[PDB]
Amino acid sequence: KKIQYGAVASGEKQTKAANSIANLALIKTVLSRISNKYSFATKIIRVDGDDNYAVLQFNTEVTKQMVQDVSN
Amino acid sequence: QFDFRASMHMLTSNLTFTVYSDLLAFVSADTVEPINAVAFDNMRIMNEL
Repeated sequence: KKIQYGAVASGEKQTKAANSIANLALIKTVLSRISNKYSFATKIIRVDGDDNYAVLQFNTEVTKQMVQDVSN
Repeated sequence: QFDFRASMHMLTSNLTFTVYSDLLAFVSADTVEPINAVAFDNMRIMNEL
């Protein structure tokens, strides 16, 4: 079989850092959409291959409903 | 001896209030950018470089 796969995976000198870049751009782009409904200051972002995490701080104390709505 | 009328009273109260225990949860609070943070003397702190 031969399937069209014009995308990214491992097995290359470039894949790792470039995927990190793309995830960084992705999360920076997504995280400027939560801003339509919340006020926060992006304190830190980290991206490493098969995972990524971003921390963010609020004007007040956290509740369950903000977590739920942010998740949705 | 139980006198029904003389034993009767009228009790007063407030109508339909709501008691809020915590008091600062309604406050949302924020800090100026800590690089440009200033003290009592109107002179910046963390300025020497």
